[PDB]
Amino acid sequence: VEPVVVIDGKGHLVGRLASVVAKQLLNGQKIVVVRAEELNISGEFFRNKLKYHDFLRKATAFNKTRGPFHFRAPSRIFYKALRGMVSHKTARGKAALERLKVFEGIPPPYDKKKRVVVPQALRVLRLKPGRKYTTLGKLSTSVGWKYEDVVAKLEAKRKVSSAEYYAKKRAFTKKVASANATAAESDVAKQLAALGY
Amino acid sequence: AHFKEYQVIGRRLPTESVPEPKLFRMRIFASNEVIAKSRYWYFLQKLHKVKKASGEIVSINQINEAHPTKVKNFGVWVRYDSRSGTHNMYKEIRDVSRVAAVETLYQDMAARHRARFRSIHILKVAEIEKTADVKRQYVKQFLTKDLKFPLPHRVQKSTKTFSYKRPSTFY
Amino acid sequence: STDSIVKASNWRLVEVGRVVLIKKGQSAGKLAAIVEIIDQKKVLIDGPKAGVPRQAINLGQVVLTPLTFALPRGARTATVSKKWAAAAVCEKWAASSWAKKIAQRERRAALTDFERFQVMVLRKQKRYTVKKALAKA
Amino acid sequence: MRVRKRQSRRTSTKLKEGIKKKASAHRKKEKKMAKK
Amino acid sequence: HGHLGFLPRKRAASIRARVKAFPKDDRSKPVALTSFLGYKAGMTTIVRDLDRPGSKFHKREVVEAVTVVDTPPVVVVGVVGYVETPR
Amino acid sequence: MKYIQTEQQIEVPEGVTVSIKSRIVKVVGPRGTLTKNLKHIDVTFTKVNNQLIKVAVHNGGRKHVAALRTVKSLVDNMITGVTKGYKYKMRYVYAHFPINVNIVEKDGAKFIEVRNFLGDKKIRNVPVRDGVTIEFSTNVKDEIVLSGNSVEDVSQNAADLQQICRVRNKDIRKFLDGIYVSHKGFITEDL
RNA sequence: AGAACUGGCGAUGCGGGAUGAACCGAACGUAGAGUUAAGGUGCCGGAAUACACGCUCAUCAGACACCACAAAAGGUGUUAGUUCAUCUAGACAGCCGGACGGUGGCCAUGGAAGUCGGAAUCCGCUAAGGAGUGUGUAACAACUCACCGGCCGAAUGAACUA
RNA sequence: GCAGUCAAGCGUUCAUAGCGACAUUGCUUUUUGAUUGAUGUCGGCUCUUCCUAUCAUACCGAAGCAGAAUUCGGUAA
RNA sequence: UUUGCUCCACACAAUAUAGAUGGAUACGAAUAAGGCGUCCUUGUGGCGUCGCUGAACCAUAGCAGGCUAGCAACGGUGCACUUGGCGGAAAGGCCUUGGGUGCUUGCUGGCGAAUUGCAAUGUCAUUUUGCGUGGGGAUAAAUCAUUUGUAUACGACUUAGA
Repeated sequence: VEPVVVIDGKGHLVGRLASVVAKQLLNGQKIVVVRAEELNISGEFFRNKLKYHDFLRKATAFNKTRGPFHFRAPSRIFYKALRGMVSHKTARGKAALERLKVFEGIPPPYDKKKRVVVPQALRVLRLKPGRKYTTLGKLSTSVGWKYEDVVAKLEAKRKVSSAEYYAKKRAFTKKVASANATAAESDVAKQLAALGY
Repeated sequence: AHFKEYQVIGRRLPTESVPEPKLFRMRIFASNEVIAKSRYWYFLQKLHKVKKASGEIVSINQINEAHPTKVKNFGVWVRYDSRSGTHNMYKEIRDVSRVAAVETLYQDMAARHRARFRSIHILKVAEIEKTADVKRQYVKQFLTKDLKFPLPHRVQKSTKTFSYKRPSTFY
Repeated sequence: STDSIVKASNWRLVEVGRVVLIKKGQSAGKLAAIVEIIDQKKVLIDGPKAGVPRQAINLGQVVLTPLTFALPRGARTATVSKKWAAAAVCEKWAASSWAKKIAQRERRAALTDFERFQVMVLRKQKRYTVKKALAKA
Repeated sequence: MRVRKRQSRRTSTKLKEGIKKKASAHRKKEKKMAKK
Repeated sequence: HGHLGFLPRKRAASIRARVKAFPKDDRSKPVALTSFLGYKAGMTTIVRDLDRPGSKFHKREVVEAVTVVDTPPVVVVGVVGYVETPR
Repeated sequence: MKYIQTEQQIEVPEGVTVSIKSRIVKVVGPRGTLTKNLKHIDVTFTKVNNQLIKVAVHNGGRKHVAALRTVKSLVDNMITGVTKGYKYKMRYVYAHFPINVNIVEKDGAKFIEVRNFLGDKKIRNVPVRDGVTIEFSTNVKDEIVLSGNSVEDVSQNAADLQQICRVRNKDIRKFLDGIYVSHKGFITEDL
């Protein structure tokens, strides 16, 4: 219902998230996916790496600059999975893809917005315990992505700042909770509680 | 489907100088009486060469479970056909009714031995009165004093596409 | 100070006497008692006070509550009712934040348009008082 | 890490119909040899 | 034919070729320039008195072609800072 | 058979304390502290007293119950290492070229340096893992002692030392030179 | 392959099988509303990321032509069964004991003592102990397992079927 | 390959109504280690790319593999 | 180049919008675990409490929101300014200081609304481009042509020239 929906991609299964995002974009919702380096794929790391290497060997023989472009970054791997689920060669598909942004980490301005999750795509809710799974950052770094460390350092800095913000918010929440607990005995409090509030 | 148990009593076709045929009775688990009667004719012919025209069904009743809400251990003897020969199987099913146990058995046969309703014949369903008479450990396991177990990793159903908090699998 | 510490998990257990809340079907939103354990996924429950028929139910249809009481295994419906009233299960349920949250959801669903207007007015008044207090302290 | 070629699971119409004919012929010969 | 790593055989975008990799930095060392600019000014020949143990030309003199690069000192006129990004 | 519950016991002697939280295990005994991150296993830990700890798997399959006993044995090894330690004795033997083994310090770290193995001009360096101390046996010929709280560290150090002196492109029937684990025991051997 | 019958196609559009001569539905005036066939319902793409019970983890699974070819089998993967068995007058696994006497049986060998070789493989005492299951010595010896006992306590093993 | 030999198993259950995995006579053939090439409408060069069923180079496993050299095998284009 | 160019304010035009119609409402990590509160001998600590959906929370009354009289409190909030910081991942935003200026539905009053005729989006958002006013600001280059040869099929490239 929001004008823009920001999905924290951490702990999501790539294909189920891609299916959800594709339907939302086609239905007209603006979506920003952050932390694409923390997406999961079910199956062993060696298996998913083998699948990527098969993708890598696919190329146009007489001119490689024409063949499939193998993007290494996690955001681009997710974008590929999504474009496969959109009819991207039509004007409607292009307009749908114009409604999507995908990022590694959480850069500005989304680092101060609310992030949501997609429960039907969450690894902890979908995969059975004991099943091996792959992380997109490791897969990307093994296939040639070169910014894993930079993103990790930036995310550590963001987490430090976010922890400070949350400490201040926790203090203010405690103060407001006390101010409301001192008002639980009033006539307005009794009337509101009778009405359910 | 949702199974019912039918008692089916049939006999030979009466003729001249032929009174009192052999009243063959059977207990058939089926979704409805039409299927129960077809199954009865099939099993009658398999038991002995009695065609449908050579016979007549004199009775068919629905048998309800006597104590439908009492938990009972059932031993089920069956035999089923495959590409190989017919096989005989013994199974133990803990349930509150014979129809529930029979439905469980049909689903288990489909899941394990790829067999179907037309391939399974239910020889006998009997409640095992004594605890000590059970054999299968997947049934004997639920018979211990003060049984307790948790349900780890609870997965909650979500109605909406987006959730505004990480979910907990606690229970 | 030489005592070993192992953190424990307060898992709700499937056991005879455990109180469950039914969430789908005829008796959704009603309490029942686990009377027997049929298998890993089915239990025989019985909800005589709230009107739940004695039945075999998949554990997917109910949610375990943090309430338990002493119940003999395989107890019949009248015995379940006696133990239920003796253990005062309905009071234990009504005294919790979960049941109170359910009651609040139902009441808010039942509010009239005039009453939603009244709620807005009262919230503005309480807000005024509380903001004044927060600024003071 | 030189990943080799993988066999295609996309079935061709020619192979599918040839297999259908093979199965029919197999059944007819099974009946004839059971008679013999 | 040809080394496929030097494709495409197109004209350089500039007359001054770009330095695409500087030496890996070591912060403990003093501040130094990694590179310098000069103008190529012909070649000539030298006689070098070789000291190379193991060689057949150890303790013997060889004649080598050399290049002379005219390098008047460069003038420092600015500084630019770079930040690393996920891009 | 998909058992409802499976349990294993872990005994705790009178001197050691075990802290477990979210499947991180810290064992603190007379001789120090060990820490094991077991979050790759799916088990539940409980205690009834200060002497016994249960490890349980609920509704597990064959592989799950296979990991259960492994978890118990790993915690047992941590307890043993923190109470009695581990001592691996290795012997090096040669025919002609005497193997020279020293403890050197290269780049601020401990290395076992091996010189003149089969007459090699190559220097072999085996980094000493942290927590294991290297000694040379008294009144014993060509014996090196590796002692530590972590059996994993000690055994891997001994394995590294044994593998670094492999014989290449020769007959192992004829050429017997190498460093071999002579014995494995504890740091306390009262009886 | 040779016959005979009956269908399909030819002169034939439409729904479905991603696609298509012989596959699954259904045959056609122009329209509106409703319901369906075959086939489907994560997204492409209209339609349950429905409900339920099981199975499977593949270092290029599978999502099919199959009552077809590679297909006869191999596997210390996993599940469920059938028939044999042993078992608290003690099962399986482990430790510790015993594992004896003629006798170093008989023939060729420098030697060969259970264990380089060829022939019956015997008799006694036994809880139980092969004229020996393997390593091992020049021959021995030593260990070992076949078998029996003590130890603690509880079900275990084998062969087949899917 | 031919005939067999028994059968691991199977054959509507049926041992020689009948099949049948895996294993065992004789061949150009005589012993002591003697003398006893095809291809005509294809073929050249150059030259690109791909496969691996690897000749060489890299790393391993085994073998009376002393050393040297070699043999067989594994990964590997 | 007959005040050309550019940044502010109001004042009207034209433009076209993959699609405003209360608010995109900020810990991190785990899930065989956590959040919040409290306490201590300060940690993998003790106790209490919470989840079982955002069904929330905040906002939310007034001509699409007018004009006035008071009460209580000195809170809430907007606008033009100001103090002091902080944020470089794409910072372009967050927080704070002080005074001024309005509103206040926290409470009580007093006037207005009609006729859009029984509904008709019944026009309230924001992109850009021009024209007019009054408030300021700054006073270049590139190309051809000529020329060089570190370049060159033509383009292009590279030099030089008040």
